[PDB]
Amino acid sequence: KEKAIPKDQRATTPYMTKYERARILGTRALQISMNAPVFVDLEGETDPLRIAMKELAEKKIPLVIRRYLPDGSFEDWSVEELIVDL
Amino acid sequence: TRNSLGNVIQFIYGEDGMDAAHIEKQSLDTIGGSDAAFEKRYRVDLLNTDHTLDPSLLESGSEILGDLKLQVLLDEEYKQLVKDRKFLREVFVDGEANWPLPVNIRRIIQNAQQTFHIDHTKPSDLTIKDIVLGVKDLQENLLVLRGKNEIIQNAQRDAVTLFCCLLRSRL
Amino acid sequence: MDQENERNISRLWRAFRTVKEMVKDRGYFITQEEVELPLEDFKAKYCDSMGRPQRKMMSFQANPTEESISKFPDMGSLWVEFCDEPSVGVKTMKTFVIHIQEKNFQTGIFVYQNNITPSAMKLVPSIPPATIETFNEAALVVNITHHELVPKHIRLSSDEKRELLKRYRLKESQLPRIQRADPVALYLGLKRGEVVKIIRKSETSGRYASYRICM
Amino acid sequence: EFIPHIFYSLHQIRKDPNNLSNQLETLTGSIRHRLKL
Amino acid sequence: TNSEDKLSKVQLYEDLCRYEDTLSKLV
Amino acid sequence: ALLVDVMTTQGGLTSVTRHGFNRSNTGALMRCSFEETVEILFEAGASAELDDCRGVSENVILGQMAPIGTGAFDVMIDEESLVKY
Repeated sequence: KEKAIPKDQRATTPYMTKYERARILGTRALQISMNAPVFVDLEGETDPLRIAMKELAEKKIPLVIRRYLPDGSFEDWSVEELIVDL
Repeated sequence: TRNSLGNVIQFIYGEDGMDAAHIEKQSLDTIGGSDAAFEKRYRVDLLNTDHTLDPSLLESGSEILGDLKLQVLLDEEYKQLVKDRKFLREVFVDGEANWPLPVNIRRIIQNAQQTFHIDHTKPSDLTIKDIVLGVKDLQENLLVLRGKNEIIQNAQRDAVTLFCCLLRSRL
Repeated sequence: MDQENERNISRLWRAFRTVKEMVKDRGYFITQEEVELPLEDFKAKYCDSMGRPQRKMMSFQANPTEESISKFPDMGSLWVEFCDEPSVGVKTMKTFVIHIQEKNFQTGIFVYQNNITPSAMKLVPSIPPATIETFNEAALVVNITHHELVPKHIRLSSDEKRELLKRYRLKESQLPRIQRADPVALYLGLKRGEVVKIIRKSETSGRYASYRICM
Repeated sequence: EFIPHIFYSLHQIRKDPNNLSNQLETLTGSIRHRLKL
Repeated sequence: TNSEDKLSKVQLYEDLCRYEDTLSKLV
Repeated sequence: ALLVDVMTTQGGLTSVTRHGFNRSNTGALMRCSFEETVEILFEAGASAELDDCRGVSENVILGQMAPIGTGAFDVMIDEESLVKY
C-alpha cells in the first residue's frame, strides 16, 4: 500500500481522456446487459449503451479509475470527480 | 515520452505537450515590421500629445489623461513587448512570422464581434486596469504540467512561452 | 621574417585564447581583458628577440571563483603548461607529473605540439586523485562551443542531480547518455556518472531543456 | 469624486448643445461612467 | 437579508434610484 | 523530432536496421520479431536472457491485453458511493 499517493499530492490531469471514457462506457454497458441494477430513471430506452451514457450524464457511475505511473505507483480518481468535456 | 524499458525519449511530447490535430498556422505580429510601425501600433502614452488615446474611444477617456499608475502599467507592458521582440528575433533568425500554434484567436475575436452586435461608432466601457490584469491572469491560468516543485514550474513556463508571446501580441 | 613564422605565431595565439576560454568556461576566474589580449601585446611579451614563441613562460595557475566553490566545494586549483618539444619524451612527462604532484594540484592541462610517446602516456592515470588531460595543438585553434549548432550545456551538482532524479522518479540508466570522447565532454571535462543539462531553441515552445548523463 | 464632475458635465451640456454629435455622445458616455461608478 | 430592507427604508436610496432612472431616460 | 531523438539517444548514431535496434537491450521476442529470429533466440538461450513481457509484441504473442490506450489503467469498484445509494 506504499504505492498509493495521498489525495492531496495528486499531480495528474483532472480531466478524463477519451480512452477512459470509452473503457467506462464499455464496462457499464456490459454490466447493464448482464442484468445489473440501474441507478437512473430509465425512460423508454432498451439499449445498454444509451443507459450507460444517461448514467454518465448525471454522474452516477460508481467506478474508480486507477492510473499507473511509470515507476509503479498509482493514483485513484473517482468517476464522479472527473471532468468530462461535451 | 518513454519506451518499453522505461527510458525517456523526450521529457515532453513535442516540447509543448500539444495534440497534433489542435494546431493551426498563426502569425506572430511582433517579429516583422520596422521600428516606427511597431512604435505606432503598440505604444500608448498618457503624457505626450504624440501617443495619446483619442477620448472618443474610451468612455472614461477624459479623466484618465494625466494619471500616473496607468502610465507605469503601460510602460511595463511596452517593456514586455520589446523583450518579446528581441527573444522572437533570437529564435527565428530568418524573420518569418507564420508558425503553427494552438487556438485561433482571430476567429474568437470575430465571433465576439459578430455575436454581441458591437457598434464601433460608440465609446467602450473598458478599463486599462481591467484589460492588463485580465490578460495577465489568463496567462496565469494556462496549464500543461501540474507539479509543485520548481523543476515542473520551469518546464511549464518553457512550454507555454511562445503561446504567451502570441497572446500578448494580439491582446 | 618568413611567412611561416607569423603563421605559426598566429595559430599559437589562437590556441592560447581558446584555452583561456575553456578554462573560463570550466568555472574558473579569468578577466575579460585577458581573454581579449591583442596579438601585438602577445608578440611583445611571449616572443624573444628572434620572434621565437617562448611557450614555457605561458604556463599558469588558475583558481575557482566564489560561485564555483559554493556550487562545487571539492573543486580546486588548476595548472596549465605548454611543451616546446615537437614530441614529448618520457622524462618530460615524468617531470611534469612530479611538478603537478608536488604542487598538490587536483588537475592539470598538458598541451603538446605533434605527438606523445606511448611510455609517456603510460603515466597519465597513475596519480590519483589528480587528473591529467592532453589537448593536441591542432585541435584547439577554433573554439567548438562558439558554433551555431552547439547549444549551451551546464553541469549539475549532486543535490541537483538527486532532486531531478527524484522528481522525475527515474534510475540513472534510463536517461539519455553522452560519451566521454564527445568533444563537448572533453571541453567541459566531464567524468563518468555526471549529468549535463542542455538548453535549446524550439519551433514549438521557444526554449527547451534536456538532460544527459556521461557514460 | 463624481459629484462635481457630474455638475460640470451637466453644465457644458446645457450651455453648448450646438456641439457636434461626437461631443454629445462622448460626454453622455462620461456621465454614464460617473454614475456607473 | 434584512440589511437591504433597512437600506431601502431611508429616502436617499430612493433618491439615487430615481436619479439613475432619470439619467436613463435622458440617455 | 521523435524519429531524430530516437535515432540519437544512446550517445551515438544508431541506425534503423538490425545492427542498431536488434542489438539493443529490449526484449528477446520483440527483437526476434523481425529479420534475425533464430540467431537471437539461440543467443538469448545461451546467455540465459530474461524477458519482461511489457512491450506490444510480447503481449501480442501471448494473447493478452497490452497497456495501449484503453489498457493503460485499471477499472475498480468504489464501495462508498455504492453503499451511499
